[PDB]
Amino acid sequence: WGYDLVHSLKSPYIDSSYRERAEVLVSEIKAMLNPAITGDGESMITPSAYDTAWVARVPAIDGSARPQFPQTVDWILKNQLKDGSWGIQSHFLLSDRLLATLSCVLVLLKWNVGDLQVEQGIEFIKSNLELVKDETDQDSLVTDFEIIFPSLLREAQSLRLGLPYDLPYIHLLQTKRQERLAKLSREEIYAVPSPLLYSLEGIQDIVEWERIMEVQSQDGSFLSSPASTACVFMHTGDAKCLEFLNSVMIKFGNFVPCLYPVDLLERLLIVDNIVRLGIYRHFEKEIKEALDYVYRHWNERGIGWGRLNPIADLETTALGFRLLRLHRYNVSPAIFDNFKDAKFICSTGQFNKDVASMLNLYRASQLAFPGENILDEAKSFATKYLREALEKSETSSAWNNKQNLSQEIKYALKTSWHASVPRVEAKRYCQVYRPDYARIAKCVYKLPYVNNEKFLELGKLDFNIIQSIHQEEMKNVTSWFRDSGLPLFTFARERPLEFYFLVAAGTYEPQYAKCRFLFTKVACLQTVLDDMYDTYGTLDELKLFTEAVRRWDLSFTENLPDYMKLCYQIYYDIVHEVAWEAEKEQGRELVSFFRKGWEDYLLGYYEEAEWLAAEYVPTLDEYIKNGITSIGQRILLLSGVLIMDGQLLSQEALEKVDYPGRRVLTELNSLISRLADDTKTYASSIECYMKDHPECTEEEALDHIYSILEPAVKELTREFLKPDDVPFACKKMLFEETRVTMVIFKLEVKDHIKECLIEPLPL
Ligand SMILES: [Cl-]
Repeated sequence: WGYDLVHSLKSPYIDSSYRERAEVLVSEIKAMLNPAITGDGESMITPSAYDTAWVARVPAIDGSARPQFPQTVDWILKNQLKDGSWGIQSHFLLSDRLLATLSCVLVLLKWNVGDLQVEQGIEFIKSNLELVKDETDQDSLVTDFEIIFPSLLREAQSLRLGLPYDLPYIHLLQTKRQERLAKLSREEIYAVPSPLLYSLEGIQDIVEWERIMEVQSQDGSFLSSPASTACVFMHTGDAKCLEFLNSVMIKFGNFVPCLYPVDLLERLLIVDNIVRLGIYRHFEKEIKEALDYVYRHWNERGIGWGRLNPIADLETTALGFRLLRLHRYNVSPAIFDNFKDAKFICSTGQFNKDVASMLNLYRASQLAFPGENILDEAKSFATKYLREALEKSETSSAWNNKQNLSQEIKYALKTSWHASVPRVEAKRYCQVYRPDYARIAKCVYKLPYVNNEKFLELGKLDFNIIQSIHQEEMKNVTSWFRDSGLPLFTFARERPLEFYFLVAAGTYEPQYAKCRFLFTKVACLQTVLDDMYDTYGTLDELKLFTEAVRRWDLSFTENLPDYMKLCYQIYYDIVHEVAWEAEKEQGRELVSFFRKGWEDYLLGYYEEAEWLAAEYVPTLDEYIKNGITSIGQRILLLSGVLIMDGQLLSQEALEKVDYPGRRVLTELNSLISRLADDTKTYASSIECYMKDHPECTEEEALDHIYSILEPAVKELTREFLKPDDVPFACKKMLFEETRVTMVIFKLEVKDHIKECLIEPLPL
């Protein structure tokens, strides 16, 4: 590192024009999202050729021999792909094409039209069916393919279409249909809404249409599926079914999607992606509007992808729980009881949906507050589920490989939400986010409001702008450092950038330059004080230094060794500079408060020094007591949090996050830092406990230190997210410093500096 490999950086994105471009992107994104969150253009989703064909089957309600929705037939006739299939051209999935194409072929035949589209579709189905040698070739399956396709193929067979009904793969599908059906409770279908309502068109022989209405959605759909609803309508003539088909046609014009609406899931996927790309600070108003709406529909029974689903959806529910809690809404994890039996279920529907559900459960579980056992249990289950998912052949299908599913899953399992570097996570996500991401349900589909070029464009640009601003700040940091006198203390390693990284990688916003700078000065001072108290420097010297600390008198340093006279002078300057800035920002007297903090820190350290000089091993209690004040995280954290531009902290408000002796944010951070440090390194908490408990072994002692950490981490999360009248930026600054610390204590300190501060994203 050093002055050199820093003043050599040429921050290209520092120019005001880049930030101005970012603001145009922000404004375009707001305009793009408006219909989805405040307008009526919600649920923007691509066509389903398959569902459109089912809707096209509905005969005119006036009894004439034509479709009730002739525009759907027109759509079908006009949207066949070059290869004779129907579907999304950008993404080829066999089961999707197969299903949609046969669906379209059969409806064209019904109305005796599109004779040429029909012979091209048949050719495609027959051609592609013969490329499948075994199962490992079938690729990822759209929802309920094994059930629907054989029965569609039986329909074709009665019409005597030139399809290869005898292929082994076909027989295997019937076998798989028979095995899913065997385990189906038929009586339950009519009483309790289930996932099979999404595909009634595939089990027409089984369903008693006269009893199926008790489980119809309030909007008249069957589990939000147009195909499935169309089918029920053709058997029952039920008016609410028709109203639902009408509302979807009115909305889309001449086609239908495979799910409607998707108002809850879509809103949550937009927020999720904005948050993960690191660009959330530009969209506070939109995120609130999105989540407020989700919250309105949040209920004890969970939520589906749409607000009128008669059953909850784990994917949407787990995603909603996490985002809502993350944004300080009051949500209870008892919500996850809805997905239990007797323990959890899942692993029932189509693969990608199941994996997505467990990924979201895994992530949601990490946001646990104290005493939320159900979340510890959810984590356990999701982990096992996902570990097992990697061992499955489906995970390596051509489709999932194209999207790097296994990578995503592995990354999720090795990634702790608490032990994460926020700037680094955003940078990585900018590298994984796909503007043209395709999802799977009854057919392949996209949500353009969630996955688009603009998100990524802003994601990359905003990241680079922020980073270049930090590069300039690092120039000031290293210039200050070298004229500060601190490099003269050769018994201590120079780490100015490592400390800058610690605050900047979480508290990155441009307005908090001063907070980052002062935090960095204080951490630089501290590393020298640390090495002085525990390594360099005798007890008698330290007793003198500690006395001068009590005596805030520069003139008193005459009694100190030379190296200490200088140390005191630099220390005294830094303390009062921080204090002056804090008084400036806060409008209150704070020099007394800071002096009190520094003396507790350094008196705590002298005590540790005495213990060492005496080969004294404290009890665990007195070690903890001493260690959380002696580690000096508290005075370091105050040196940043009290100088955040525009963030006002009265004494009362400050006491809610900083109060020695209480389990508030600064105390928990101190505690977590001390103990996470001992557990990484291993005069420690381990050895203290083993003195306290002569019979206990080492691994017992360690496990006990973890038994102290895990609850502390949960308390930290609650204190952070808790609604209160403390400026959230302050609370977030304390929390993020803890998270970056937790990353540090789980040669790569430098690798993180490179990724985060040095190298830009390619544009
Ligand atoms: Cl994709």
